[PDB]
Amino acid sequence: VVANYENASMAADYIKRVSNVLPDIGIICGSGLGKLIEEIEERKVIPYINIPNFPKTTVAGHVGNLVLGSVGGRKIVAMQGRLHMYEGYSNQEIALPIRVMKLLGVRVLLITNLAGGINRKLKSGDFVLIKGHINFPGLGLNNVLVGPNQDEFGPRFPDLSNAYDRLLQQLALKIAQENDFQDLVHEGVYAFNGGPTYESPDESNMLLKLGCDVVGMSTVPEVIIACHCGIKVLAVSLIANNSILDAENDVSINHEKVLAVAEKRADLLQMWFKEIITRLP
Amino acid sequence: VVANYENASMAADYIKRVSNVLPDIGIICGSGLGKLIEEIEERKVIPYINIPNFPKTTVAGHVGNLVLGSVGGRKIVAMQGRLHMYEGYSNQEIALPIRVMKLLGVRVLLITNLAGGINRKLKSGDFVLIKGHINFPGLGLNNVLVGPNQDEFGPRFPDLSNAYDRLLQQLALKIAQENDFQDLVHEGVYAFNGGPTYESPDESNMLLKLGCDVVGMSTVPEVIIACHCGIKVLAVSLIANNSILDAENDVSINHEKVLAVAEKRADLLQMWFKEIITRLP
Amino acid sequence: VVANYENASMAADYIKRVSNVLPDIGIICGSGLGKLIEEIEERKVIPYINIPNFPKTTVAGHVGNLVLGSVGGRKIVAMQGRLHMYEGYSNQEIALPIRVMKLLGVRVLLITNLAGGINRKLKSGDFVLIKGHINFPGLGLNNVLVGPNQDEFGPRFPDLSNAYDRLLQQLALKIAQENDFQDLVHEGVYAFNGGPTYESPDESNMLLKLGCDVVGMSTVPEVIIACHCGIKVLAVSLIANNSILDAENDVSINHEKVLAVAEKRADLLQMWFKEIITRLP
Repeated sequence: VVANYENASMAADYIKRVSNVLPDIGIICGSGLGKLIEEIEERKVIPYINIPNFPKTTVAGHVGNLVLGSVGGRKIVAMQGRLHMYEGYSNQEIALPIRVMKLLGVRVLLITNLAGGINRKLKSGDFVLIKGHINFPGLGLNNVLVGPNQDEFGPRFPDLSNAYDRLLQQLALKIAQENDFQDLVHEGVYAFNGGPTYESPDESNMLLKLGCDVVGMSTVPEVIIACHCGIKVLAVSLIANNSILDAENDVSINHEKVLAVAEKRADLLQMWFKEIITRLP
Repeated sequence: VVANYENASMAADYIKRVSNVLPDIGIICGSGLGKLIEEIEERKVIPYINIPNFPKTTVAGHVGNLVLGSVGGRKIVAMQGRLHMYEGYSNQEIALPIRVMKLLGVRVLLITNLAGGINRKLKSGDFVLIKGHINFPGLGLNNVLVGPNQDEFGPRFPDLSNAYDRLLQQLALKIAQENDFQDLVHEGVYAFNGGPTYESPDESNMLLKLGCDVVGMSTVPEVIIACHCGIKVLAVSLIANNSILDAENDVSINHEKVLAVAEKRADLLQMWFKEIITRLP
Repeated sequence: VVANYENASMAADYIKRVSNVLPDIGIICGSGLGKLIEEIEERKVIPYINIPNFPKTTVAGHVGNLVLGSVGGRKIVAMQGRLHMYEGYSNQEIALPIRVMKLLGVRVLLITNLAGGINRKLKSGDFVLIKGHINFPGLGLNNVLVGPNQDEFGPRFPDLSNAYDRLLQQLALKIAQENDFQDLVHEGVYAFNGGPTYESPDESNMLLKLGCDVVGMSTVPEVIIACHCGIKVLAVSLIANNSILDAENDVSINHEKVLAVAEKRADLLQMWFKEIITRLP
């Protein structure tokens, strides 16, 4: 199924008929970072399998729902169960849910992920406000926009220089300062490793040379689809480890360690994103 | 349809039957840089849709013709409407028209494109004679030659060290000197960004570190197919902007700005390529 | 055909029924480096075309057999005819034979390849014990593990920090010292160029900047599948040329030159790998 105007329209029509919510904010949350979704008020849960044209997710399994409702007095739509390109989903499957958000009225998209630290200032449990990216898939002919352009959504050749909104980064930092956790908050450049293997020790060393601050396996595809259709983005990485220190000390990384860092920071991140939503212009 | 010997032969047979021209030079022109094609003498226009085994181009639309005739006393074939990999065309679709040129008798291929400047010496409106490349798709398993080798055209493992003919570069520069525009002409290394998003500010900074002079979304696939089958190549980039300066000043780039630079340099480039064709050994 | 537990099991069942050998060591040999396979004792040759679910290899042609038997008193299985990703084989086709090795009982995989030298210490005819890698396909969304995870074989997110076993590297070097050829043996980082074009001169210069010691078109996919399912790996490159020196002197490389270096070192490499097999813990 192509992520075109007609197919996105049919999905949006279904959602409007069952939910009654017209959202202007969308959220996509990293693994272990989804508690805010469970606290959406007056919520409507819409399984992906019930939505016309949504991608089939039964091979990977686990949860896959759109959740609409209110947070901090604002109307939101959340993806509960994220689609990642290392799972084998196509460009069209990743793009369709973001283009549905656009047709529903979304103007701002808030994203979190788990990532490895490259910059030597970064420690496990730190946050990074993403200010730019290095898209290895895109340089290598696997950009999320390879294919015919869908002209109703945006231009053939997008400019990404303002993909990460500067005022949203400033608001996130201001809230951290108000609650005395600004010592955990950095800014940086995100390298997209297609995955699903963690970056090797020698890949980490290369990324240091190339000016990358953090590395992960998500986020950039959704940012590009959002920027193409005019949705503003804030993206925040939670640092699971420093891959450069681990390489120098011969220390390993695993998904269990990543999820334990997520559990340690989950409540703080939930409160931070609730306040960002409340305060958005 | 595979870009094999039998399929290329059937296309070549059709073209010979309708055009009567046996070309020894081929041309592929960048967007806004195609006026020379309209001035081919005693011309025969052959739509792609009429040629056996040529790729289907109706989803993208717009023009798609082969044009044969004479320029400066030499017999040429031009592609009018270029196939780009960011549109979703396969390796086989890109390769077939170049292999048809080979079977028609083409010995030299002349190429122009629009590109972004990385080297700090480069300004909008400058030209770059390409002397080498960094092929991010090829390093990343998206080389145009991935697939079975077509042995009638060339070897399993080509060497690209002489892909950009040195004497053709020297002739192009000599003509610029004769007409007092050599101050616009540089040489450099071309980075292939698969596209269709412009290189991000942080990607531009990375390319500076890695020794790239210019960046664009075309040219390298055709160069590789030509080199594989023994066709000599001259490739020239027209610089639309300096991406490093734009990153330092927070200035944007768009396709409209690119096309306006093309219009400013179109007549000079047309005259330059007509004289190169006339003077080729 | 997916490289899943049921499909690998059916292939393993066939092999057990015809061969009677339960191997604990697997070998994959580079082009021109396969003489050791012909000297396996009490050998059973099983063509790929006869094994349920093995990939079809008739388009490329040439040899394709599994060979089981004894070397130096140990039970081994060899791939005779290697599957390379530049030929167009999918992730699933590359992975299935390694996962069959796992189900047959393989605990150690020994690999050789031909490569180009980047580090200035490396000369034609030298050997490099691989200690890490830079996987350009994997960074660019063409990792061999892209797709659903096969949970019976390994985790969704593997760590590659110990993919190249340190004690196997030490044993290989010790044997070289015992036979007075340690002056030919180096260690280094392997860059995976998807291929099939040799790295361009400007690509070689980039790899020097990024800390790569050698470059080739194989090995990394098999290493990743082996590491995912818990098989230890030793990987050795034979250096065909120094690509940096060749770029500085404008000297070409071709497959004929590569095969002549292979012939010069074939007997030494055969004897070295026979002794490694004999001495493995």
